Amino acid sequence: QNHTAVNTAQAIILRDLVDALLFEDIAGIVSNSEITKENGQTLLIYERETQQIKIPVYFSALNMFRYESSQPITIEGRVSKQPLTAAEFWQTIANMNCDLSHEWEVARVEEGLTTAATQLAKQLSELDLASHPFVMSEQFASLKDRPFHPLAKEKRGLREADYQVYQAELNQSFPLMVAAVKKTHMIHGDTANIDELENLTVPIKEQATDMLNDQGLSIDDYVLFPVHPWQYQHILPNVFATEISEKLVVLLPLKFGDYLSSSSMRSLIDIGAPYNHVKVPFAMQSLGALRLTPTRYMKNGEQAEQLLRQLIEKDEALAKYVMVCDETAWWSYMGQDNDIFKDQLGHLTVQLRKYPEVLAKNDTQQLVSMAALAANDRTLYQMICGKDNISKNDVMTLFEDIAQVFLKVTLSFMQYGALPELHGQNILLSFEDGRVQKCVLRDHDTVRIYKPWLTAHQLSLPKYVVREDTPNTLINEDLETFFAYFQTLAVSVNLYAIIDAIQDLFGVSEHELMSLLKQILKNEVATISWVTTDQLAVRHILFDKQTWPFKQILLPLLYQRMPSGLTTVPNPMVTY
Ligand SMILES: Nc1ncnc2c1ncn2[C@@H]1O[C@H](COP(=O)(O)O)[C@@H](O)[C@H]1O
Repeated sequence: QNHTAVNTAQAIILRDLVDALLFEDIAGIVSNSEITKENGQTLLIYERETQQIKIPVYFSALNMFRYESSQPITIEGRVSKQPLTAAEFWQTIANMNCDLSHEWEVARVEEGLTTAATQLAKQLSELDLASHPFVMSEQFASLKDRPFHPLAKEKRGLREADYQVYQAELNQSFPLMVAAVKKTHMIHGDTANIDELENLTVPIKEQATDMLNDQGLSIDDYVLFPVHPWQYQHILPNVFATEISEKLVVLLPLKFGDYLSSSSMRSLIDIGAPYNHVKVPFAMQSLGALRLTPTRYMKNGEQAEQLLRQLIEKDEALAKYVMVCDETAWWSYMGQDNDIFKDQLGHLTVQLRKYPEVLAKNDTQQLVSMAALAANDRTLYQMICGKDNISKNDVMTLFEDIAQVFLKVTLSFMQYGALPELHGQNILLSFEDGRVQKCVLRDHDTVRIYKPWLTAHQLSLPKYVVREDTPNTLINEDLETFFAYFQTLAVSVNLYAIIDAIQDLFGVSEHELMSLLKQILKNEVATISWVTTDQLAVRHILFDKQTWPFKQILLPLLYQRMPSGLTTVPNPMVTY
């Protein structure tokens, strides 16, 4: 057992837990503590019931307190000289708030923190970096996962053997499996060519044909769907119990191909075609939510991808930098009722993601997800810069370049009333000679829209399949809500996680990196032709307003038996 990897992994889950508690002010850890200073070190004194915690803190570039992770936390009465685990600190906080703990899921958060530390230790210990740079960058994005989130590495439903095979970090390949779906009971994308799906499963077509013939069924009546081996074993026999009885779905115990997981365990990589990914259902619980893409989201992603391509034609900045993944080739089960809203449909789908050909025929450019750059590891920075000897001025110049192209592209989209979900996992940067050449968008199912701006530019609204006269996350009814998903995902999570990584790796101040980010944002907002009636509101929300919205990730996990939530935190752009 690698004891260095266990201690390193335990310290990462503790740091993410304490920071996540401080950002959301869980049990008044900030608001009901006193700021003091013992021997040049700022401390939160959290006193409650009869216990006391001393947290070493520093005022971060988000204008909130963060855990000074170099210094140890002091719990009054704890005589143990060993490092604090995240599970122990959580248990201490829960026992200090007996009134609150009642209505929280204390038991499984404690278990999830233990799992997160165990599985991350495994992945640090047995990290096997792939030879292909894009596959390798996806391993680092998977290793880091959702930043400032202590339960990110917990994958509920996965047994210990499932972690070993499906986690991208360990570099183990696995086959796909087959389910015959009757042609009468399925739909597909408007421009989805069946030839491409047939090409996927063609090696086992003859074996599948024989298996159906030993059952009184004909392959001419069915379409062969790839199924994830976990989805195949644990989910499909139950969710399609009646459909399997009626011979509408047939689970063929076939195995074909050789697939690695990406940053997502749903989007799979064939090493023979590493820019042609296969997305399949994997009904497990990541970040407290059941990882399930409903069939209507793929129909929405088709309408969204269509809008994104119109803005790339229209805008000068988007034409230069932005490319998008083709996700139009998708197939899904469809019950005889023709109710696309049914949750069942999401468990039996297949979606082909074609990355731009320009990249796949360029072996010199390195495709790196912005999630991968948040990983506390030199590998990707040394590859991009082209040297081990990375100076302070090198990485600052590199961050300025990433922040300039990202914030220009993001705000250039937003002026028209369109906002892709731009956390680190959905956007990739094409690096060449240490500079950002291109941005590559993927997962287009959550492109948010502001109708008044789309109407002002005379753009057709995406024909989103949504519940009739009911509010949803896709259509934002005011500018505060529209800019919230930029302020949270793009700046406070994505860009700040890259700042957090660069500080850990190269010792550059996060304050100097935030000043660099702040100035780029001011330059972009000033030079974009906003709808003139709303220009003052854009400036107010970002720069002048005393609060920013913050996406809640811990408090939902305490409430779930998955609630959505924004709360107010201080404006990082404000100096006060
Ligand atoms: N904001 C985020 N930043 C980084 N990684 C994320 C973020 N949100 C989700 N992810 C990860 O990326 C994956 C998203 O793809 P999927 O799980 O297939 O829906 C999940 O497995 C998450 O662990």
